[PDB]
Order: sequence, then structure tokens, then C-alpha cells
Amino acid sequence: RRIVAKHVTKTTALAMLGTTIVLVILQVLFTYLGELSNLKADYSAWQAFLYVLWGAPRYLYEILPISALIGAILGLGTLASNSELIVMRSVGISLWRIVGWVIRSALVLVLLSFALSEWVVPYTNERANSVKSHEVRGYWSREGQRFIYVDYANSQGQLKRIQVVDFDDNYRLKSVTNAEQGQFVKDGQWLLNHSQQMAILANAAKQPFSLALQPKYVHMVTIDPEDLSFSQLVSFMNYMREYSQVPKTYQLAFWKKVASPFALITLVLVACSFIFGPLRQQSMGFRLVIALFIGLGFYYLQDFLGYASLVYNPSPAWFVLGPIVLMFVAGSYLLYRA
Amino acid sequence: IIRRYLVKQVVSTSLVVIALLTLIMMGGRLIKYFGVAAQGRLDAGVLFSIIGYRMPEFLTLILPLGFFIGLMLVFGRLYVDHEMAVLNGSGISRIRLGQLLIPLALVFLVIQGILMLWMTPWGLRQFDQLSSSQAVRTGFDLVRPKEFISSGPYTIYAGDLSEDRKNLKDIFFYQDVMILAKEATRNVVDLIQGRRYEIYSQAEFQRYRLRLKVEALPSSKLWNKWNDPVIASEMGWRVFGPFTIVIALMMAVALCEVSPRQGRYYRLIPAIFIFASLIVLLIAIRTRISRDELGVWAYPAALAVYGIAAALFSRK
Amino acid sequence: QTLCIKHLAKNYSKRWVVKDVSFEMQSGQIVGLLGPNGAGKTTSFYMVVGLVRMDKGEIHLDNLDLSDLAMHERARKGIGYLPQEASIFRKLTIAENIMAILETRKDLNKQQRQQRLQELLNDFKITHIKDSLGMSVSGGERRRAEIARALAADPKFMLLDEPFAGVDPISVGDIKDIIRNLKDRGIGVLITDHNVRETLAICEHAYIVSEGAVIAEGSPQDILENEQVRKVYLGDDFT
Amino acid sequence: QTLCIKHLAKNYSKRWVVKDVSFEMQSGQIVGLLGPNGAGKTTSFYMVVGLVRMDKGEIHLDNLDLSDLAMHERARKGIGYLPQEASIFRKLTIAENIMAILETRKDLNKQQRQQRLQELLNDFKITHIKDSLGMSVSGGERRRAEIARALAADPKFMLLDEPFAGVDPISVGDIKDIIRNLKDRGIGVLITDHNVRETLAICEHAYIVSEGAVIAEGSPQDILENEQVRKVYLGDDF
Repeated sequence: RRIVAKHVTKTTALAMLGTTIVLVILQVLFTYLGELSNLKADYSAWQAFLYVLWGAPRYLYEILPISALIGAILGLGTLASNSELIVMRSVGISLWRIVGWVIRSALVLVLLSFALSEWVVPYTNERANSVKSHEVRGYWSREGQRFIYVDYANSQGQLKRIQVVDFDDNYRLKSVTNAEQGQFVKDGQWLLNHSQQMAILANAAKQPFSLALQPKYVHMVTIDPEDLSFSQLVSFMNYMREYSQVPKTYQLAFWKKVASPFALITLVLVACSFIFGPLRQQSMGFRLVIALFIGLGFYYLQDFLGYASLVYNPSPAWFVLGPIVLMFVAGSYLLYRA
Repeated sequence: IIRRYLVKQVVSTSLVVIALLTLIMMGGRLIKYFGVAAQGRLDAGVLFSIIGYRMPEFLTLILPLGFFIGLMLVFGRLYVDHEMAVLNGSGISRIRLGQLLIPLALVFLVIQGILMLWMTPWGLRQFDQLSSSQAVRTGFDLVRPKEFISSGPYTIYAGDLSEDRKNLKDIFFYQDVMILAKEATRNVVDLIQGRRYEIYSQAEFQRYRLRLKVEALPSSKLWNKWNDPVIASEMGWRVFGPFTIVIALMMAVALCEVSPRQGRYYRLIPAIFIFASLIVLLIAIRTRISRDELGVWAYPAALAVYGIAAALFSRK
Repeated sequence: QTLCIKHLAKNYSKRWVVKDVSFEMQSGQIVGLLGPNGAGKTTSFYMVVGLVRMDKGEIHLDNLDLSDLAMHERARKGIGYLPQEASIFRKLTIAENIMAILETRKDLNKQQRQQRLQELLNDFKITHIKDSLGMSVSGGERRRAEIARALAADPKFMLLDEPFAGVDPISVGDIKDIIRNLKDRGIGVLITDHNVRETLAICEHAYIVSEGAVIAEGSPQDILENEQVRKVYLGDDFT
Repeated sequence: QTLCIKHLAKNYSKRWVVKDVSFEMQSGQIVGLLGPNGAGKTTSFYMVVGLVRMDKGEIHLDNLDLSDLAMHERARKGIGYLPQEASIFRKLTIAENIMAILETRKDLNKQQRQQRLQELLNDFKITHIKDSLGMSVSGGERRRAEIARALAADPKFMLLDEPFAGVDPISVGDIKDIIRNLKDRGIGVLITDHNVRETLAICEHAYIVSEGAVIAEGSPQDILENEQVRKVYLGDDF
């Protein structure tokens, strides 16, 4: 079967793309209205327009789940209200086959989300920040039993006012070394000048020692873990884990990123089950209102359980993959009720 | 009997919509506050008083929006189930139905006038003093597990964090005094099984004690002083603000004509944006009057435009 | 009194659904607006009622123009409307349904309004069910309550939309009796209906609207004997 | 093939709309499921199709229980459904509408699938609109294309819902001819219809359901001369 498959896939894909365009335009306008209150001498209306325009890929990435939900709702509602899904069943096409056809359209949005997160958002966000406001200062980090502090760090391998403190398994001091400038030549060792060490007293004009800081990740410490792309997030978490403890705010971001395609697919499945179930024979306006309510509820629930994952003991995997699994089960049951 | 029918229907659906909009709009704010409270930047025990003191602010927007949405829901229902064709077909126009709800619009106008003039300034005063009390948190209060927190001359680390913000584990403190403790309970904090170092002084210990707006002013003070543009803007906002209920009535009467096939909810999304245009225009007008750029007259100007537009559209 | 409709016209999507529909209906006369389905009889009926805006022509009531008047402005002139679908006030009692329209009358006081309500309930045999909600009644009782409510407005012409719709042959006779009572009450009745066989059984003047224009007029016997109607609407075999 | 249906029952708002409706059917036989509006003919018809879940009862098709199957699983067994409303695929052409179901057939290859869309178009006189969208055709042509599309699934029982709905007396003969052609094609037909005058003219065995139960059965001659039906549904003069 291909013609019915193309019909359903094309209708739902066009609905998803139309909802995507509408929601992206609406969020761009809404943020521009919000950004219009911060204009000043060096931040004109044109600058704030470019700031929200460069943030459009991020808004798109954030809309794609709810865009897919509303697109599935509208596309399947157009078919159901026209009594087309009834005659697809009258010939022997299951509910799950139609759901799979809609998931085929949702996979395009999943791939678009992947592409945006990997290659578009990390660049347009940097462009937006450069447009608005126009390397980390006072970088504090721990490497196992050693605590290192640098006042100024550069992505090209420059350090200023290095301070390293060592300890034992019993937490006893060995040497508190301080430097003025530092350079990066190889992993696990940095060249520096004005090398002053305590001893439990020593000085050296120039000598390198072992420290695990790497210039590749220095520009990511300022970036919030949510904003980081998946490749950046995984590389940074690996680097931190190999030398320190990864914060829970990074595990949470990793689990919200690895579970976004599954959340999108589950949301589309819930939309399909609602169209075949409770939202059958309802008007299109009511279907759209319920789709907005479900989108808001899902966004609020995922945000709250992300916040709750940072304060409660269990891993953020439970708090992120929990709602997705529960909504998939609910949608599958509503599809079983036919 | 028709007036009582409409009033009961509109009151019931408007209360339902107001409860829904309240739940949604301050659930978003409560979730955001809990997110802020998740990093320790806000006490978890006061984020309910924050919502309680911001009830009037959110209700100030919800009451016109709730009244407008309920009015369009009632009128769209009348259109869908053919109760309007027998009301129009008996000599009762849709404008006449809108005029039968003038007493209800006046009751809602009085309620929102109370909100604007008394409850919103009081709630904002309370919330502002509470937030000012919550902005002094520093040091061990903002610590997060497995991270470095810098607050002025203090650098703080915690290896673990309990569900409540007490009983720290694997504590590293920097000034220059270096303090490392296995445990710490909370600024007054008792450190258990810790070591203290000075940058060379070493002092081990078993226990240690470490000791490191015009929007809220009462309308009594705002009745006068119309000369000051900020004071005038706020007072005009409180005076001409409640009249969005009347505009929400004559706009919901205008944009409610819907077909039975289209549905009761067909016209809600296009018209909620039209009403949001009025609210956004009023907020922008407030901002400009606060800069002595527009003048107090811009409030009745915008109110009279959206109306003469709603009235003209309802009489086409 | 006579309702004179002349040269109705209305286009949808640049297609003239109705082209030069003109008919005359008097008070106390049952007139059936029939024709092929989708040929413009429903649109002409709605232009007479006022649901859809007129594009050409004029609707008069004894040299009184009603073309420019809205639906509610015609209703005060003596034109009533009974929707085909359930138009009862769902959460209002049947007595309250009739009274909500009786209170709009300016020529009745409370002492007369209550008597009129009691008489209307008694004439339609709904006095036993007068204390129940509109949404909790049978289809026949609901339709009788709607017809009683429409009479509370005291109309001079009735525009019945699809009266024999979803009606068993057991209840078609009761609806015939209702429409005959409306005729005997001094109220002209305009009927548009797909059920032509029973519509032609009470109307003494039927207008057949085909291709957007009136192609026939007269008593049902004339319509049945008409070759043009039997070629496009009624067919060779019909009785 | 016999579609035995036994003791249907369904309740709505704790009110049993259908109480013990039972009827049987054969292939190539027109059966009319008639009765007063809201007396359980529509709900029983839907439970036969599968739209409404069955609270009580059994549906058999040559000792093959379809009671627990879904709407699509019954349709794969040879049960067709034609909705009263416009159910054509609006954005697909008429030939695409027919082929969309012909591709569902597993016993037909690409070479012979075109043969059927050629014979199905010619049988229902919709060849001239084979390239036109389903949303831009007349009511009669759209209905013919819907029936041709339904026949593309090769059903054994075609359950027609309100076939004479909004149909002029000139074109009622066309619907009667279509239903008779369906009968001559080896397909049993189940008709539920408000228009009993014409429905009782093509059905060779009619079932009257009143108060949620079958109150009469037999040929239309027996249905007309039935005291209970005469009193409840048809009325003294008919």
C-alpha cells in the first residue's frame, strides 16, 4: 500500500510544517515584543530584531515537539472529520498502521531537530550572543584530589594567575603552586612561568607539571548545559568524568537531549490516539485547543521533572524518560480502545 | 429569563476559564520558581507565598481574559446549537444579548477595579519585600552539589546535597583560608570532621562553627502627583485598566459569530490574539507614559479605539 | 398580509447558486419551497429567513421592505424561524423556554403573559412536561415545545426548515396536524424539505427551485402533472 | 456465506439503547435494518460494522466469530462499510481513490490492478472524472466513486448507511440500480435508512427494531401487514 500511505504522510507532514512555520513566526514576534523593552543607546531596535532572528533556530528546535503534536492533531482531524479514517478502516487498514504513517511524517521533524541541535543552534546562538553583547574568567575546577584555579583562561591555550592545590587520601597539603602565565602544548601538561611552589618553599623560573585542563572545553563552561549540542555535551561530560564528578545539571541535560526524539514520537502517538479516541467527531477548534493544552501540560511536566531531578536523589533518567514512557503507554491503550 | 440564562452560563463558563487560566499561568510561574529554587537561589518554603502574593497580578490579566473567553464560549455555543437562530428569530439580536450582560460586565469591572486599585498594589508590595529578603542569600545558601560556587570572596564546593538544603558532604571552602570538611550542616554552619588551612597554618578539628517601586505603592499616595510621568502612568493604569472588561464584552459580542459546523472553539484563537493586541498596546502605552512620551490620555484613547472598532464590527 | 419575495440571487465561490427566485406567500397559506437537492432551494429559504445575506432582489411585506432588515429586525415584523436541528434552550425549562420569548413581547403584562404561557402549553399538550429541562425531553415533545416557543413571539409568517426530517411515518401525521394548526391559526407557513412526498400533502402552493431558478408553481396536483418537474426532480414514477 | 448476528446489546448513560437485536444475512441478499429513529437501528447497524463496541452479542460469518474483532479486522474478512456522509479522499483523484484500496489487495498484482481500476471506473460510469479530485465532483458521482472504492476491497457484505439520504425522487432509481447491481455481484447488502418507503422496495428481507429489540422480520409484504410495526413505526396509513 502506497497511495493511502502517501496521502496520510503528506497531509500530516504538511500540517506539521504549517504549524511549525506559524509557531516559529509567532514566537519570533512574541520574543521581539518582549525584547523591545530592553533597547538602549548601543542596543537599537534593529539589534534586538537581529537578536531574536538569530534565536529563531533555537525557537524552532524548542517548538518541534509541540509543533509535531499539533500537526498530527490537525492533519488527522482533517482526515477524520472528512470521514476518511473511517473508510481506511472500512477496507482493512489498522489504527496502528495509520499511526505508523503519521510517525513517518514525525521522523522528518525528528531529523530536523537533530540537524538543528547538532549544527545550527550552537552557531546561531553564538551569533545572537555576539550581536547582543558585542574565554572564561575566574575558572574554578577540581581534578580528583587536586583543586586548580585560574583567573583568566583562553581557548588558544593561555592562562593567567594559575593556582593549584594538592591533597592526600587523608586530605593533607603537599604543594600550593602559583603561576603568572600559562601555555598549552600537550594534554596533561602545561608550560608556565614564575613557578612558585610550597613544600610540606620553592621557586622556579619555568617548569611544566601535570594538569588536566584542556582549551577545547574552556568555552563550554560558561554555556549552560541545556544549550550545549549533543556532541558538545557528550564530549564535555566525558572530559569531566575522566577527571572529576559530572554535575547533575549536565546529566539532566544529557537525558533531555537523548530523549527528545522519543518525546516527539510519543507526543505524535498521543495525538493520533486522541484523534481516534476522545477527540473523534469534535470540531477542529476544539481539537486545536486540546492540542495546545496537551503541549503546555507536557512542557510543564517535563520542565518540572527536570527541576525535580536536580533536587531529588534518583537519576534524571527516571524523571525524563518517565513521562515519555507513561504517555506512550496511555496513547497505546487509547489506540487499543480503538 | 433570557438575561438570567445568559448570566448563569457566562458566569459558570467564565469561572471555569478563569480557574483554568490561573492554573496554567501561575503553574508556569511556580514551575519556573521551583527551577530557580532547584539551584538554591530561592527558598523552597517561600515559593508558595510568592504565588499567593502574586495572585492579584495574574488575576488582573486573567479576569478580562477569562471574561472574554467565557463570553465567546457562551455566544459560540448559542450559535452552534441553534439557540441564536431562535433568539434572533424572535426579535432578540446578538447586540441585545450583549447589552443584557452590561450588569455582569459592571460587576466584573468593579471586581477588577478592586484588584487594580487595592489588591494588586498590596500583593506587589508584599512580594517585593519578600523578594528583597530573598535576594540577600549568599555563601553556603547558593551551593550546588559537585560544583564550584563563587560569591564575593568565597569559593564553595559540595560533593553531595540532601533533598533539603542541609547536611552538606565533601565541602571545600576558599577565601586566604582553606577549609575542607567531610560533613557540614546549616550563615551558621557546623562542620564535622574537617581540616582548616591558612595560606602555612594547619588546624585539624572534629567540629567547627563557621560565620562567614511605583507598581506597588498604594493608590492613596498615587491619587495626586499627576505631574510625575511615572506616577501618572501607574495611576492611569490603575484607573483606565479596569475598563478592559467593558471592551472585552463589546469585543466578545462582535467576534463570536460562528457556524454550527465550525464549532464553539473555532473563533477563540483568532480573537484571543485581538484581545492580546489590546493588552499589549496598553502595556506599551504604560511604558511610554512612564518616559513622559505619550501622556495619560493614551489609555482612554486605546480603549475608545478598540471599542469603536468592536462596535462597528458588531454593527455591520 | 402577503410576503412578496422577488428576484433572489446569491453566489458562492463565484458560482450563482440562486438566480432569480421569486415567490409570494400570504398569511394563513402553506407554501412549500421544494426543488432538487442543492439546486438553490435551501439558499433561497435562508435568504428569506435572513441567515445568509442577499445579493440581488427584494423581500416585501405589504409594501414594507425587509431586504435591508437583519434577522432580528424581520422577526419583530412578523417572521418566525424554526431550525431543523434541535434549537431548544438545553438548560432552560420548557415553561422557561416559552416564557423567555413571551417576556420579550411588549404588549403583554405578567398577568397576561402567564395566561398566554398556560394556553400555549395546553394547546401543544406539553403542560405535563413543562417542568423538565429542554435537553431531557423526547424528540416529538421537544419539537412541540419549540413550535410553542416560536408562537410566543407571535409571528405572522412561519419559515419551517426541514420539518419532516428524521421523522417516522407514525409522527409525520402529527407534524402535518401541527402545520395545519399553524395554518388555521392565521400564520402563513413556508416549508423547505427533502421529503417532497409529505411536503406536497399539506401545502396548497409549491415552488420548485431547480438550477437556481423557480421552474414551477401552483397546487401539488399541478406540480405532479408538470413535465419539467417530473423530468428534473420528481421522475417519471412518483405519487 | 451467512452473517449470523445474535443478541446484540449496547447501553448508553446506563440506558440500554439496544436490547437483544438478532438478525441473519446471506451473500447476494439485500436486508433492510429499519425501525423508528433512536430505537436501536443505527446503534445495531454500527455494532455490526464495528464503530460501536459490543456490550453483548455474537457476530458470525460462516462459523468465524467477528464479535471480538475490530472494524479493520472485520473488513479484512469481507465486510464493507459506506458512510452516509461524504467519505471520499478529498485530495486524491477518483482513480487514485479506487487504486488506493486496490493496492491493499494482496491477491492482485500491478498488471491486473489497472484492469480493475479500468473495470471499476467503467461499471460505475466515473471514467470521465477519473482524473478529477474527489473534492470537486457532484454528489451522485462522488457516491458512485465511493461505492466503486468500497468494492475495490472485495467485500462479501456491504453495509450501506443511509443510501437514500438527500436523494431526489429522480435519482432514487439510480441508487436502487446500484444496490441491485451490488446484489447481483454476489455481495449481501445491509441497509439502515430513515427513508422506509424506498428501502422496503429493494430489500427482500427486512428487520424492524423498536425499543432496542427486533419487533418484526420477513419480506416487505409481511412487514407492512404486521400489527406491531403498523402500530409503532409505519402508522395506519402507508
